[PDB]
Amino acid sequence: FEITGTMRRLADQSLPPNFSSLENFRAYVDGFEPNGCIEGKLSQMSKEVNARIEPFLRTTPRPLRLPDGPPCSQRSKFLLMDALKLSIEDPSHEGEGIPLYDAIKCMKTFFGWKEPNIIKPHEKGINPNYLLTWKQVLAELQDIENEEKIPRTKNMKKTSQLKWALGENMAPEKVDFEDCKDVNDLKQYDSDEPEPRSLACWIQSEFNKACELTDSSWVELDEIGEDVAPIEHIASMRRNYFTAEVSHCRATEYIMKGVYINTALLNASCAAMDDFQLIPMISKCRTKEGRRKTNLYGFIIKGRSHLRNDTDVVNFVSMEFSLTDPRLEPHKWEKYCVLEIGDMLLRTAVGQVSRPMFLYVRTNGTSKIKMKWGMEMRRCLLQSLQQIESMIEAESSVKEKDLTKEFFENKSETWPIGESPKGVEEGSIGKVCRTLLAKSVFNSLYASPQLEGFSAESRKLLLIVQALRDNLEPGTFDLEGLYEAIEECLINDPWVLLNASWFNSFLTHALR
Amino acid sequence: IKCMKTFFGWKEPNIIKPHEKGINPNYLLTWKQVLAELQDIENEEKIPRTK
Amino acid sequence: KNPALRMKWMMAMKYPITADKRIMEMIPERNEQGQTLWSKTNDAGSDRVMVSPLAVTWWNRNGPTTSTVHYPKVYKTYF
Amino acid sequence: MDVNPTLLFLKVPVQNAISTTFPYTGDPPYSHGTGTGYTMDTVNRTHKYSEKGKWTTNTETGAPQLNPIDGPLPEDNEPSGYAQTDCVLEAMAFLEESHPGIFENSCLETMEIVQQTRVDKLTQGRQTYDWTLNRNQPAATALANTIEVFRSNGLTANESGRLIDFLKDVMDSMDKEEMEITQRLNKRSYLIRALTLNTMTKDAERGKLKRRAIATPGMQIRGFVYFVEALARSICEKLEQSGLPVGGNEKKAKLANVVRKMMTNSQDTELSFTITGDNTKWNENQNPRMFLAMITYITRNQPEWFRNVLSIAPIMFSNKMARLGKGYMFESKSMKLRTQVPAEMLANIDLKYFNKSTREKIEKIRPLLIDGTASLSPGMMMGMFNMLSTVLGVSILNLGQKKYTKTTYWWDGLQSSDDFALIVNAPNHEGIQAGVDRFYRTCKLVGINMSKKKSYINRTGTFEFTSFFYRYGFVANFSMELPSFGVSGINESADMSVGVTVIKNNMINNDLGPATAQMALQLFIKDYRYTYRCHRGDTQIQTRRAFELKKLWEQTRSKAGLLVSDGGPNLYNIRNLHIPEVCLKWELMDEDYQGRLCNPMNPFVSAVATTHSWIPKR
RNA sequence: AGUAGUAACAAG
Ligand SMILES: [Mg+2]
Repeated sequence: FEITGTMRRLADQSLPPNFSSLENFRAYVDGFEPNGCIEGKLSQMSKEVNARIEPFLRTTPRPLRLPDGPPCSQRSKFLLMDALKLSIEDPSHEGEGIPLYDAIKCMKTFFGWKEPNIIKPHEKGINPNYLLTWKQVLAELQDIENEEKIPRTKNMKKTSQLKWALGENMAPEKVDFEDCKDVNDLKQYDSDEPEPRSLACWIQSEFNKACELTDSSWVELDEIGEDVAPIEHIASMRRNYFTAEVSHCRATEYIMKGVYINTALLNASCAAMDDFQLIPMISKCRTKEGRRKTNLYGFIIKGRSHLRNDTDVVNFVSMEFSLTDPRLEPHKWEKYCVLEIGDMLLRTAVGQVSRPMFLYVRTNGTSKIKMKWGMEMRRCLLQSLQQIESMIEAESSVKEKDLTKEFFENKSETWPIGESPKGVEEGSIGKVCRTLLAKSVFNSLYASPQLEGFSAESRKLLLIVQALRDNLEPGTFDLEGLYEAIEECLINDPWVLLNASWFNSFLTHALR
Repeated sequence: IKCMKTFFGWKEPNIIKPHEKGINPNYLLTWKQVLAELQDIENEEKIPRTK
Repeated sequence: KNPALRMKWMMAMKYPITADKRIMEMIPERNEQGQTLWSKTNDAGSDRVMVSPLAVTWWNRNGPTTSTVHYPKVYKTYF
Repeated sequence: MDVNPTLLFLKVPVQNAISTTFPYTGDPPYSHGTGTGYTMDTVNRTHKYSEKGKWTTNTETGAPQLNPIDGPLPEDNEPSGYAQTDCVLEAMAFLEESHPGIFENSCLETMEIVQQTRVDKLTQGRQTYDWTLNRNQPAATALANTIEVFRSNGLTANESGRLIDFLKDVMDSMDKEEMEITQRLNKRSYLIRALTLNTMTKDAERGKLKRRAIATPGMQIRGFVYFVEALARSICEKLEQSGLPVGGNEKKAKLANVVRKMMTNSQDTELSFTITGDNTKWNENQNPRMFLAMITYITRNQPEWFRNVLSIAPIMFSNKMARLGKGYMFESKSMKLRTQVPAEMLANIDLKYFNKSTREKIEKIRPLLIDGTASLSPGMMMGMFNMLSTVLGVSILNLGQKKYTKTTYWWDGLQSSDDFALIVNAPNHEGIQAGVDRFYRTCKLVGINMSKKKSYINRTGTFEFTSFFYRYGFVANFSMELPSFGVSGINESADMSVGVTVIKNNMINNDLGPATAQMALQLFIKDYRYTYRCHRGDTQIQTRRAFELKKLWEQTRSKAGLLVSDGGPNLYNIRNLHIPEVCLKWELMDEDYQGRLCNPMNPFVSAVATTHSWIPKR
């Protein structure tokens, strides 16, 4: 394998300085002997190249600096805490084949409609175009009942209000650079940083309500083979004790709702590329008595789905029922337009009450990758168990004894899980499991690069704090740089701000 | 259709008591058709009211 | 691109499987309940016809049976 | 009562419950637009880190290359690419002395591999770059395209099937004055094209807030990179301080072994401190000529052809051309228009269109910009040379023995070419600091910079290495992400077998928990049954297959003998993940059922080939 | 409008 003239010249151009030819460098390497070069180079270098070890004492760490500005607003794809469901009792027969008729039945089960009116207007949008949408959603339903042939899916007519709320004819026309060379305002896209936002208190309440138990079962699992090996027995015990406690958590309801919504939206985008298809939010659960229950949350109107890449944005209009007055927390509903659509009659222990029922209408957008990852929300469950047994197994390694039955059977609050003005709140294993599942669900729902950066940056700080608590004399080389890197990811995401507040609280309580 | 779906014990029909003054197979070919015209409902793009 | 979504969409259709024309003789076109098992229309590319999974289940529960004992013998790594 | 999961760390150590710090359930961030800005930023950073080098104009290509070798020694803690060849050669010599005979055996094994290498090894790989189309193509398609091109302009000595023949054909193709494409091409433009590195933006990357640029080489250097990687792998396989290419369990064993080795001699009067850290700007800090010198030292007393083949790759990598990506997009609000400007037009374009940062980057990159490709002579691009850099780092790691330090302190540890754990023993704190400073200066002498922000030092007993957390002898493997555990989309039996095999492989490699494995199996079974409408025969779910499945269920007697695809029960468990479903339930099948299921005359067939292995339509 | 974040989508 010889070297040609062109490659010989290329090699001669790829040598260190003071080497004329490749043969000379090869001969120099072949006859080299190490003679104190490293020590001489070390002596030659100045003393400024040093790596001091700064001690990490109990007063060195400081609380993180949250950004300031206007309060953050809700940015989820659907309502979580304020969602209201219209429920019907599906019997054993007539299996779920069409969701449109189920939505129609759920709408028919209500008899308290009224003339809608705007309660909380949208600031940056045309409010009436929203209202004219909602009435249309009603009208297009009635046109189903008089149709000679009952259709499977309903496509909304492209009216004036639907053309503005779905962002039609909004992109600039694509023209060649030659025909627009001399334009006084032809510039590239503005690559500006996101506006800073301040943490609000509604996200904490959302997380608190996410961990509570419900009255229905939201997850049903199949069967597996019989247990033979003792490891299989332990695994089955752990899985059963996790599932029986976590099946009724609201995070499971959120998982099912998100999975169904994302699957329906993706299927509609794939099928109806040029239709304003109407998609209702429908969930299924099992009652305590053992009967199916179908719940309806609202409607989604989807625009055009001419998607080429995986980052193209589909715009849709989401209307969701709720029983929460938007005027209590106006800053949470910045990107929402809220109407008043009915008066629900609640029967409780105090008797009969009448509560106005609103309708949160907003314009949102989604991408193909976001929809694909929303269909796999069930993996959160798969992660939550992984966050439990791997912990419990750790307690086995330090004890050389399977502590599976020594933790689930402990009928006493054993783990610090909450915060109260009185002090740190204690909870059992089930509360910890529900909290971990809720954390995984919220990570899935509020996924953003900021959260991924912040978690990775703060993992090192957590490890340093743990090492300090172990009397291992931790040391740092540049704490200010690490703190700046941590604080760089906190811009506007409420979930990351809540996580940073949690970290600050843990840092405060870990040195007392 | 739902009441028919609630049953799962169908089998191949056969003549037990033949009609004397009528063409028996024309009856049998009718019954199968009644089944077939039901299945054509399930794959129809628009569900009809009457068949 | 995404095999899972394509598989789900194909299974949601009526005749997703392809098969040889000989299947027109071994199995009936219609079930005892009236459901269709295969379609007469020809696919693009060859003479193979279309077949629903109902035909596969029908063959599994009703079809020619033969003494097949060589499968555990020739297949040893799997068995 | 405000729920704070982080408060759980008050009692449970963070190493035991570190899984709460990995939000791997949401969609990873993607990139919208072009990677031209990131590529220009990377090139500007690379040339800024070597601003005190020697600028030399090229002859064959004319691009101005930069040489930082033997430059001024660093005067501050900022990154610098000034690497002395004498220090690198001395480190290689010391590594050879500490482990005699490794280089010769590695050379012999690599020569055997080279003599026993086919041409199809280039077919399997990531998305490569096609120079004829100047695009991104799969490896097999690009290989076929370049084979056709080399067939057009007559060079057909690679038809024997040996990779050496293809390398010789590429060698001879560089001397052709003219080239033809199935668009006539001359010699200089062809040479420039053959050194082009396609640049894009890495997607689905976790742990980072801002996007990063990733480069892909051409089809010519694939074989040389393969040979270099084989040599580096052979060298690393005989080194106990390397982190590649061992598995998770082997990595845990290596961590335990190194900790026990360091702690088996520590008395009461000896202190031991462990530091964990990453390497900042690792890719854009290692000069390819340093790799050339290392390879030259490796191949001492070897046949000339083999050493020339080894040295070809660093020569080309020392004069590589970096592409500028797609381009940019401009908008006019008043006229309501959008336009796309290709990357080739950036050479001649007014600076009033761009913002301050973009025009500054364009100004800095313009002198190095020729025919739409910039010069990137110093530094690696993304990941082309990993194990060679691991060898370079492990040389410095081995340089820390007492026979070389000749002082009361001595250090060892592990490295994976970006992450490193260093454990140093000294009788006092001053000795520990002196050893740390000596290690830092030695790393700086070679072109290795320790990220101060990402590095921290504590007492021995707890540390981290490549997402492996060691704490008092317990190691948790959390360096991967759980898959989706869904249907594959081929057929019934194939999807079932693939899912079961995936679950088993994840359990045996990713240290998946048994309960987690059972839950994943349940979820996969649910997804499979919902996708293929193969629900159990005793269920009350109405589908198109419900009637046939009910008939089959009531027809048979042994219910356990039915497959899941036919409504049978799921007998799979942890102990049975290595057994195919057909063979697992074979002894429970009825005579007629098993006769019909695997009938060789079924029309669906033209794992065991049963009636469920049908073929769908395109 | 909205999605989104260092550059793009809001069809070609
Ligand atoms: Mg590290």
